[PDB]
Amino acid sequence: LTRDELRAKALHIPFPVEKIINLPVVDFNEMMSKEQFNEAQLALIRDIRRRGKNKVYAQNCRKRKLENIVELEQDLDHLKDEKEKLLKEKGENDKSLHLLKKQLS
Amino acid sequence: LTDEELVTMSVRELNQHLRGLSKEEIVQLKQRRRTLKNRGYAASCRVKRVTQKEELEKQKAELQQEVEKLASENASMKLELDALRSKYEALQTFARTVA
DNA sequence: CACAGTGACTCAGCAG
DNA sequence: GCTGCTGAGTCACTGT
Repeated sequence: LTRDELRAKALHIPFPVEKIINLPVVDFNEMMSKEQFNEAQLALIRDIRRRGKNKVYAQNCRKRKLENIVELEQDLDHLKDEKEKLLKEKGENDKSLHLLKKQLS
Repeated sequence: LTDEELVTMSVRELNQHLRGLSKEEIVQLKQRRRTLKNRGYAASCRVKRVTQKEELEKQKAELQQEVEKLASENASMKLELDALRSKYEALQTFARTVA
C-alpha cells in the first residue's frame, strides 16, 4: 500500500487514491458530493489530488525539455543541408551567368 | 558553520571540525553537507542544460537567417539570369535571319 | 475557483 | 566510505 493510500485510509476517506487523482473535475465533484468530510479529510484529499496531478506535469515538462533538444538538433541538421544545397544552386547560377557574360564580353 | 563554508570544506578538513560534536551530530552535519552538495549538483545540471539550449537556439537563428537570405538572393539572381538568357536567345534567332 | 506548467530543492540510487 | 550525476517527487509559484 502506498503512503497516500495509507494516509487516506487513516482519515477514513472511502475513495480510491486513483480516482482522487485521475477523475475529471466534473466526475471528481460528483464523487465528493453527498459527503460530510471534515477539514482534515478535505485537506488530505486536495493534497493527494494536487500532488498526483503535479507529478505528471513535471514528468511531461521534463519529457518536453528532452524532446525540444532533439528537435533543435534536427533543425540544425536540416538547415546545414539546406545551406549546402542553396550554395550549390548559387554556384550553378554563378557559373551560368559567367558563361553567358564570357560568350558576350 | 555557514552554508558555502561547509560545502567548500574538504572531507579531510571536515574531520578537523569535530570539536565537541557527538556521534549523531557528526552524522547530521555530514548529511547537511551532502544535501548542500546535492543542491549544487542540481543547480550545476540546470545551468548546463540552459546554456546548451540557448546555444543550440543561437545557432538555429543564425543558420535560419543565412538560409533565408541565401534563398532570397538566389531567386533574385535566377530572375536576372533568366532575363539575360531570354535576350541572348532572342538575339540568337534574329542572327539566324541574315543574308 | 479550476487545471497546467516550471525553477528550485530534495532524496534515492547508480557509477566511478 | 565520498563524489557527480540524474530520474523523480514536491513546493511555491505563475500562466490560461
